[PDB]
Amino acid sequence: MKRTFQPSVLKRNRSHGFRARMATKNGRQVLARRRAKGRARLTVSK
Amino acid sequence: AVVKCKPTSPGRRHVVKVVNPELHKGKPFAPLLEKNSKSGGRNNNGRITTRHIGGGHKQAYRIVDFKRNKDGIPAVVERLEYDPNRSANIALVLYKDGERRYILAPKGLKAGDQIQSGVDAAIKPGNTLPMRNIPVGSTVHNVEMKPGKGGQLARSAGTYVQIVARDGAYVTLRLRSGEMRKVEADCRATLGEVGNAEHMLRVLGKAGAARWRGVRPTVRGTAMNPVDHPHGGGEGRNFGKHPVTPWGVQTKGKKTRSNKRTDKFIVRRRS
RNA sequence: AGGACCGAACCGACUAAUGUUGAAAAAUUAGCGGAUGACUUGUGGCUGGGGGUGAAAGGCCAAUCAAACCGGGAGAUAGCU
RNA sequence: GCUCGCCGGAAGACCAAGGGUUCCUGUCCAACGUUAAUCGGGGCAGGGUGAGUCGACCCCUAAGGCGAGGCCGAAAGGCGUAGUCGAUGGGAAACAGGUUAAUAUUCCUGUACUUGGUGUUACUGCGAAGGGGGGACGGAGAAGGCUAUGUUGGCCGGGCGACGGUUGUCCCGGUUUAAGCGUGUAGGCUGGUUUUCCAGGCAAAUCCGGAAAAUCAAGGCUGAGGCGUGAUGACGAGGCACUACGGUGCUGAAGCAACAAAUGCCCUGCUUCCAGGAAAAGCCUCUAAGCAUCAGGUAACAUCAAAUCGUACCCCAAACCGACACAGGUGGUCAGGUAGAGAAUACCAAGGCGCUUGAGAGAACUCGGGUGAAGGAACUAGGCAAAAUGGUGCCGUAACUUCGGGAGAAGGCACGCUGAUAUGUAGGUGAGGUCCCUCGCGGAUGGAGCUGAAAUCAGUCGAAGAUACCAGCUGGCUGCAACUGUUUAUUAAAAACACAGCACUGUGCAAACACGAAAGUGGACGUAUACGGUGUGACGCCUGCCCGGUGCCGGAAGGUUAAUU
RNA sequence: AAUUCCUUGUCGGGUAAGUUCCGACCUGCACGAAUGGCGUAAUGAUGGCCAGGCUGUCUCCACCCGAGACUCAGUGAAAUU
RNA sequence: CUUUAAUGUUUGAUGUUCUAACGUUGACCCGUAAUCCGGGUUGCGGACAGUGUCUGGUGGGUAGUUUGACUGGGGCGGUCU
Ligand SMILES: [Mg+2]
Ligand SMILES: [Mg+2]
Ligand SMILES: [Mg+2]
Ligand SMILES: [Mg+2]
Ligand SMILES: [Mg+2]
Ligand SMILES: [Mg+2]
Ligand SMILES: [Mg+2]
Ligand SMILES: [Mg+2]
Ligand SMILES: [Mg+2]
Ligand SMILES: [Mg+2]
Ligand SMILES: [Mg+2]
Ligand SMILES: [Mg+2]
Ligand SMILES: [Mg+2]
Ligand SMILES: [Mg+2]
Ligand SMILES: [Mg+2]
Ligand SMILES: [Mg+2]
Ligand SMILES: [Mg+2]
Ligand SMILES: [Mg+2]
Ligand SMILES: [Mg+2]
Ligand SMILES: [Mg+2]
Ligand SMILES: [Mg+2]
Ligand SMILES: [Mg+2]
Ligand SMILES: [Mg+2]
Ligand SMILES: [Mg+2]
Ligand SMILES: [Mg+2]
Ligand SMILES: [Mg+2]
Ligand SMILES: [Mg+2]
Ligand SMILES: [Mg+2]
Ligand SMILES: [Mg+2]
Ligand SMILES: [Mg+2]
Ligand SMILES: [Mg+2]
Ligand SMILES: [Mg+2]
Ligand SMILES: [Mg+2]
Ligand SMILES: [Mg+2]
Ligand SMILES: [Mg+2]
Ligand SMILES: [Mg+2]
Ligand SMILES: [Mg+2]
Ligand SMILES: [Mg+2]
Ligand SMILES: [Mg+2]
Ligand SMILES: [Mg+2]
Ligand SMILES: [Mg+2]
Ligand SMILES: [Mg+2]
Ligand SMILES: [Mg+2]
Ligand SMILES: [Mg+2]
Ligand SMILES: [Mg+2]
Ligand SMILES: [Mg+2]
Ligand SMILES: [Mg+2]
Ligand SMILES: [Mg+2]
Ligand SMILES: [Mg+2]
Ligand SMILES: [Mg+2]
Ligand SMILES: [Mg+2]
Ligand SMILES: [Mg+2]
Ligand SMILES: [Mg+2]
Ligand SMILES: [Mg+2]
Ligand SMILES: [Mg+2]
Ligand SMILES: [Mg+2]
Ligand SMILES: [Mg+2]
Ligand SMILES: [Mg+2]
Ligand SMILES: [Mg+2]
Ligand SMILES: [Mg+2]
Ligand SMILES: [Mg+2]
Ligand SMILES: [Mg+2]
Ligand SMILES: [Mg+2]
Ligand SMILES: [Mg+2]
Ligand SMILES: [Mg+2]
Ligand SMILES: [Mg+2]
Ligand SMILES: [Mg+2]
Ligand SMILES: [Mg+2]
Ligand SMILES: [Mg+2]
Ligand SMILES: [Mg+2]
Ligand SMILES: [Mg+2]
Ligand SMILES: [Mg+2]
Ligand SMILES: [Mg+2]
Ligand SMILES: [Mg+2]
Ligand SMILES: [Mg+2]
Ligand SMILES: [Mg+2]
Ligand SMILES: [Mg+2]
Ligand SMILES: [Mg+2]
Ligand SMILES: [Mg+2]
Ligand SMILES: [Mg+2]
Ligand SMILES: [Mg+2]
Ligand SMILES: [Mg+2]
Ligand SMILES: [Mg+2]
Ligand SMILES: [Mg+2]
Ligand SMILES: [Mg+2]
Ligand SMILES: [Mg+2]
Ligand SMILES: [Mg+2]
Ligand SMILES: [Mg+2]
Ligand SMILES: [Mg+2]
Ligand SMILES: [Mg+2]
Ligand SMILES: [Mg+2]
Ligand SMILES: [Mg+2]
Ligand SMILES: [Mg+2]
Ligand SMILES: [Mg+2]
Ligand SMILES: [Mg+2]
Ligand SMILES: [Mg+2]
Ligand SMILES: [Mg+2]
Ligand SMILES: [Mg+2]
Ligand SMILES: [Mg+2]
Ligand SMILES: [Mg+2]
Ligand SMILES: [Mg+2]
Ligand SMILES: [Mg+2]
Ligand SMILES: [Mg+2]
Ligand SMILES: [Mg+2]
Ligand SMILES: [Mg+2]
Ligand SMILES: [Mg+2]
Ligand SMILES: [Mg+2]
Ligand SMILES: [Mg+2]
Ligand SMILES: [Mg+2]
Ligand SMILES: [Mg+2]
Ligand SMILES: [Mg+2]
Ligand SMILES: [Mg+2]
Ligand SMILES: [Mg+2]
Ligand SMILES: [Mg+2]
Ligand SMILES: [Mg+2]
Ligand SMILES: [Mg+2]
Ligand SMILES: [Mg+2]
Ligand SMILES: [Mg+2]
Ligand SMILES: [Mg+2]
Ligand SMILES: [Mg+2]
Ligand SMILES: [Mg+2]
Ligand SMILES: [Mg+2]
Ligand SMILES: [Mg+2]
Ligand SMILES: [Mg+2]
Ligand SMILES: [Mg+2]
Ligand SMILES: [Mg+2]
Ligand SMILES: [Mg+2]
Ligand SMILES: [Mg+2]
Ligand SMILES: [Mg+2]
Ligand SMILES: [Mg+2]
Ligand SMILES: [Mg+2]
Ligand SMILES: [Mg+2]
Ligand SMILES: [Mg+2]
Ligand SMILES: [Mg+2]
Ligand SMILES: [Mg+2]
Ligand SMILES: [Mg+2]
Ligand SMILES: [Mg+2]
Ligand SMILES: [Mg+2]
Ligand SMILES: [Mg+2]
Ligand SMILES: [Mg+2]
Ligand SMILES: [Mg+2]
Ligand SMILES: [Mg+2]
Ligand SMILES: [Mg+2]
Ligand SMILES: [Mg+2]
Ligand SMILES: [Mg+2]
Ligand SMILES: [Mg+2]
Ligand SMILES: [Mg+2]
Ligand SMILES: [Mg+2]
Ligand SMILES: [Mg+2]
Ligand SMILES: [Mg+2]
Ligand SMILES: [Mg+2]
Ligand SMILES: [Mg+2]
Ligand SMILES: [Mg+2]
Ligand SMILES: [Mg+2]
Ligand SMILES: [Mg+2]
Ligand SMILES: [Mg+2]
Ligand SMILES: [Mg+2]
Ligand SMILES: [Mg+2]
Ligand SMILES: [Mg+2]
Ligand SMILES: [Mg+2]
Ligand SMILES: [Mg+2]
Ligand SMILES: [Mg+2]
Ligand SMILES: [Mg+2]
Ligand SMILES: [Mg+2]
Ligand SMILES: [Mg+2]
Ligand SMILES: [Mg+2]
Ligand SMILES: [Mg+2]
Ligand SMILES: [Mg+2]
Ligand SMILES: [Mg+2]
Ligand SMILES: [Mg+2]
Ligand SMILES: [Mg+2]
Ligand SMILES: [Mg+2]
Ligand SMILES: [Mg+2]
Ligand SMILES: [Mg+2]
Ligand SMILES: [Mg+2]
Ligand SMILES: [Mg+2]
Ligand SMILES: [Mg+2]
Ligand SMILES: [Mg+2]
Ligand SMILES: [Mg+2]
Ligand SMILES: [Mg+2]
Ligand SMILES: [Mg+2]
Ligand SMILES: [Mg+2]
Ligand SMILES: [Mg+2]
Ligand SMILES: [Mg+2]
Ligand SMILES: [Mg+2]
Ligand SMILES: [Mg+2]
Repeated sequence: MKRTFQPSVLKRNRSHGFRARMATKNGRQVLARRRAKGRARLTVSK
Repeated sequence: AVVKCKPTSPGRRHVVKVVNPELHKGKPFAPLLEKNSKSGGRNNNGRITTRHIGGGHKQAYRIVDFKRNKDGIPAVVERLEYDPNRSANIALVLYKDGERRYILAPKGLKAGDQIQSGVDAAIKPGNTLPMRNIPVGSTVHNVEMKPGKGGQLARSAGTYVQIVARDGAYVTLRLRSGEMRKVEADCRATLGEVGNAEHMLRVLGKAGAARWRGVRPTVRGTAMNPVDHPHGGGEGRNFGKHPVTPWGVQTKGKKTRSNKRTDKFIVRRRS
């Protein structure tokens, strides 16, 4: 049985990374919303 | 020529293929090749804009001379070659100054012939002339529409047009579709018909022989649901509708041409 | 030569039994089909919700589809329990 | 520690992705481990990852992404040129042995190779954001030459056997060695050299392309393997002494030939077929503006440099994806012996395991199997399940047919072991010896040794010789769909979808059509033998009557009819 | 007849016995010619029917070999109320 | 008053030629190292095509909705002042 989550670090950053959020107007509002809540880490960039 | 295949398998029973033993067997002339990747019928929005396109075999583009620019320098045909990008064959010519080019091969042209371009060219097949220098009533191919633009009519295998009249600054042409059109007399055309006339006498034979040419299966509208096609739906085989395209327009008899800035050059429709 | 034949890897899923608070939220066992092709597979890319893709089953779009998921209008409305 | 069992194309070994200290040592047993625990991938403390040559980084690009100006759009924004990123692809170089509790192509010993900077010396025309060559490319098939590897013999070391025999045609073990440097072989491709000229290669060119003579016919390119050296070295059974019994230090014999042989190498080869099979840089060559004693280029020697980051461990899994120490999933590489066509199957080697609750008993009943008197589908919706058939060689084989098929149709005969033909046959492979030789990785003759089917005749053992594993049940009539394929991931694989073939209709190119407020893009770098839509669905014989209704195509005497005025 | 209600129509074959099968008739409730008509070799994990071999499918069950169930020591659930 | 031929009458339309708005997904030059874009020269088309406002027809391509009650269950039939 093949499940839905098949990990890959390269495609994790290209999709949900920091520089991918900053590249669009709507992505920049994700970081603003998460800073307002007070999240310890913004993106998946670990 | 055109040869049947023995039925040693179910997929070979109905296969007919045309074979030309005069075609080159080696690799093409490298300095005249390019690259073209496949699109799948998808535009720059990523959506399918033309259906039933996809897959196939890899191909390379051959740069074919459709203008026949250089005049007064004779050429000689070296070899006839295969071309995956069109239904006609091509010929590699070497001019007397050392330049090589690709052109569409007309009928009856073989290795060792001589072709010519310009205004004082001879009237023999393969030569290209302005249509005011060609006698009325001759068969020509690779016909321009705007002077200096390049060949854009009668380009498939076995096709041609005929000059039926010359009335002023224009000439009247009878196209393969059967409709008569007026073009300027300063456009160029190549004498003769286009080779590979037996191209249409082949039978693909199997479902997978059309997949080698990048064609994907066609689903009939009647086999779909109402949400997919205007024809879909039913308990059994019901149609009860006027046939239409997947976007709701009449598909059987309705005319779709509408272009008012080019109608002055149409003499009569193809009927 | 072949969308040729038999048959392993590989890809499927026709029958029966077991299981059904399962070893497993779709499997195991014994048989079964294709197996040089319209084949199968690794990496990356593109198509975004009345929209996509579909050899067409209303199938699939993260165990969710006759209109995905998250947040908001919002304490929608409920002659009903 | 001695026995027993299991895997062995894996349940062994190694990489990638993914994980992140699970790695090694000392110590502890509360919690975790489906039981106990002195044990642990558990708790605590300490230790452990060494690179010019491996990978990344770096140079170059594919699909694609972003995009200065620009075009377009109420705003947000969309597309896109010059450019710039983007591997899954192209680009320089290291091998053997030894060592740690834990790393090693990284440390040590031996022997190597690459790309740059600087200096000296001897010669010389150098120069790009440009030109040319090269890099550079498909499927299938066949054969030859080899090697990795294995088997036997020779040699060397040890043995003479718990119960009849075993000094022999007996038993056990070993018989290993790299990169690099030199030679250029089986094979593959291609005629060579010199002059004169030129509408081409965005200008130039001595370079590529083209043309004309002369002259010689052998030149060049590429290429597995073998041999020599590397190597008087390393390794090596075993023996010798401690042992703090876990391991230490010393020496060390032989180290050859024959045959068989890859799916690996020559081979990016050769033959053939149509569906006609990436790009750019590194590399070689040519010049332009420029410099001319210079600066630059070539060669020899010397000397300097090669930074930074990863490196432990998990090896198809107890460490990754599945909530679990979960009978599931996970890309690539290696490939021993006997039997065998085989990577199937059976038993084994190297190596790794006995699956983290056990001890008894031997009721019904459930699960997985073995055998069964006489009958043989009487069972049941239905021969569902089970039983049966099953290999090779030869003989033989029906209706029908699109002449290929049907067909492995159906059916019959042989099959072990030993002896002889023949102290091992046909065939394969081929040493010393002889002769030539343009002497050498040669040619001719020759047969020693090694390997080795199949067949015939005679004998012989058993109830049975395709003895295990493995391994078609067959025939007759009929509906549907021509066939190979696709489909409801998770109750439907079918007569449903697709298909080759047929027909109608639209489309003259700024094509019709589709995605888009638009700009643009696909169709297509195509041009009526082409492209889109619709229906039918191989092939054979065919496809009849109706134009009132509803569509579509064309016509225009008349009625009525919008904004407007 | 993948189409036929009355219907298990009627006739012939096969069985001791045949609502299914095969060949016909024509009275086609309510076939019919590219939402194609009629045939058709080969092909099918396709629907129906009949034979040979083979059998625990059955008459009608019997014995045996293993894993649970049963007793002992350790750990230790669930639906429901 | 009608059936009429004709000069002169306010227009409505239908054609032909022109270049100067406008179109060019024809050719050449420049920005420029550029198949975008803009500027220049010229050929072709040309007041047509094309766009804006207003307006008659068509328009399940799309959207919002409606489709009664009684009833010896509901539907069919019948009824509703
Ligand atoms: Mg899942
Ligand atoms: Mg993530
Ligand atoms: Mg292509
Ligand atoms: Mg394209
Ligand atoms: Mg679309
Ligand atoms: Mg199409
Ligand atoms: Mg291509
Ligand atoms: Mg003119
Ligand atoms: Mg197709
Ligand atoms: Mg078709
Ligand atoms: Mg179709
Ligand atoms: Mg269709
Ligand atoms: Mg329908
Ligand atoms: Mg259907
Ligand atoms: Mg359907
Ligand atoms: Mg859609
Ligand atoms: Mg509809
Ligand atoms: Mg239907
Ligand atoms: Mg129907
Ligand atoms: Mg419609
Ligand atoms: Mg048009
Ligand atoms: Mg096949
Ligand atoms: Mg098979
Ligand atoms: Mg797999
Ligand atoms: Mg099923
Ligand atoms: Mg079964
Ligand atoms: Mg199975
Ligand atoms: Mg199989
Ligand atoms: Mg088959
Ligand atoms: Mg992927
Ligand atoms: Mg992918
Ligand atoms: Mg998308
Ligand atoms: Mg939308
Ligand atoms: Mg849909
Ligand atoms: Mg889902
Ligand atoms: Mg929706
Ligand atoms: Mg909705
Ligand atoms: Mg949809
Ligand atoms: Mg989710
Ligand atoms: Mg919501
Ligand atoms: Mg409100
Ligand atoms: Mg509420
Ligand atoms: Mg086994
Ligand atoms: Mg096996
Ligand atoms: Mg393993
Ligand atoms: Mg890894
Ligand atoms: Mg890692
Ligand atoms: Mg830890
Ligand atoms: Mg450990
Ligand atoms: Mg420990
Ligand atoms: Mg205790
Ligand atoms: Mg415990
Ligand atoms: Mg202990
Ligand atoms: Mg520990
Ligand atoms: Mg440390
Ligand atoms: Mg190194
Ligand atoms: Mg380093
Ligand atoms: Mg380094
Ligand atoms: Mg390297
Ligand atoms: Mg790009
Ligand atoms: Mg901008
Ligand atoms: Mg926009
Ligand atoms: Mg962009
Ligand atoms: Mg780059
Ligand atoms: Mg790479
Ligand atoms: Mg690479
Ligand atoms: Mg390549
Ligand atoms: Mg590389
Ligand atoms: Mg280790
Ligand atoms: Mg190291
Ligand atoms: Mg190590
Ligand atoms: Mg090393
Ligand atoms: Mg120097
Ligand atoms: Mg170049
Ligand atoms: Mg080839
Ligand atoms: Mg190949
Ligand atoms: Mg060898
Ligand atoms: Mg060797
Ligand atoms: Mg060996
Ligand atoms: Mg062997
Ligand atoms: Mg050996
Ligand atoms: Mg041997
Ligand atoms: Mg001895
Ligand atoms: Mg001895
Ligand atoms: Mg003895
Ligand atoms: Mg004795
Ligand atoms: Mg090396
Ligand atoms: Mg040779
Ligand atoms: Mg030359
Ligand atoms: Mg031998
Ligand atoms: Mg490493
Ligand atoms: Mg390691
Ligand atoms: Mg690993
Ligand atoms: Mg494995
Ligand atoms: Mg596994
Ligand atoms: Mg557990
Ligand atoms: Mg366990
Ligand atoms: Mg596991
Ligand atoms: Mg093996
Ligand atoms: Mg083996
Ligand atoms: Mg073997
Ligand atoms: Mg054998
Ligand atoms: Mg066998
Ligand atoms: Mg063998
Ligand atoms: Mg075993
Ligand atoms: Mg062992
Ligand atoms: Mg029992
Ligand atoms: Mg019996
Ligand atoms: Mg009996
Ligand atoms: Mg019998
Ligand atoms: Mg019965
Ligand atoms: Mg009965
Ligand atoms: Mg059965
Ligand atoms: Mg059986
Ligand atoms: Mg039995
Ligand atoms: Mg018969
Ligand atoms: Mg036979
Ligand atoms: Mg038969
Ligand atoms: Mg005998
Ligand atoms: Mg014998
Ligand atoms: Mg011989
Ligand atoms: Mg005999
Ligand atoms: Mg005999
Ligand atoms: Mg006997
Ligand atoms: Mg067998
Ligand atoms: Mg067999
Ligand atoms: Mg028979
Ligand atoms: Mg019949
Ligand atoms: Mg029937
Ligand atoms: Mg079928
Ligand atoms: Mg099939
Ligand atoms: Mg499937
Ligand atoms: Mg299903
Ligand atoms: Mg099936
Ligand atoms: Mg279907
Ligand atoms: Mg077709
Ligand atoms: Mg739009
Ligand atoms: Mg817009
Ligand atoms: Mg285009
Ligand atoms: Mg194009
Ligand atoms: Mg149909
Ligand atoms: Mg047909
Ligand atoms: Mg008709
Ligand atoms: Mg009509
Ligand atoms: Mg009419
Ligand atoms: Mg009429
Ligand atoms: Mg008619
Ligand atoms: Mg009309
Ligand atoms: Mg009878
Ligand atoms: Mg029956
Ligand atoms: Mg009849
Ligand atoms: Mg019908
Ligand atoms: Mg009818
Ligand atoms: Mg019809
Ligand atoms: Mg049909
Ligand atoms: Mg037909
Ligand atoms: Mg029929
Ligand atoms: Mg038919
Ligand atoms: Mg059949
Ligand atoms: Mg059948
Ligand atoms: Mg059947
Ligand atoms: Mg059935
Ligand atoms: Mg029977
Ligand atoms: Mg019974
Ligand atoms: Mg027992
Ligand atoms: Mg028992
Ligand atoms: Mg119990
Ligand atoms: Mg008790
Ligand atoms: Mg107990
Ligand atoms: Mg409870
Ligand atoms: Mg005009
Ligand atoms: Mg004019
Ligand atoms: Mg203009
Ligand atoms: Mg112009
Ligand atoms: Mg103009
Ligand atoms: Mg311009
Ligand atoms: Mg004009
Ligand atoms: Mg115009
Ligand atoms: Mg207008
Ligand atoms: Mg509708
Ligand atoms: Mg409507
Ligand atoms: Mg409609
Ligand atoms: Mg509606
Ligand atoms: Mg509403
Ligand atoms: Mg009511
Ligand atoms: Mg009642």
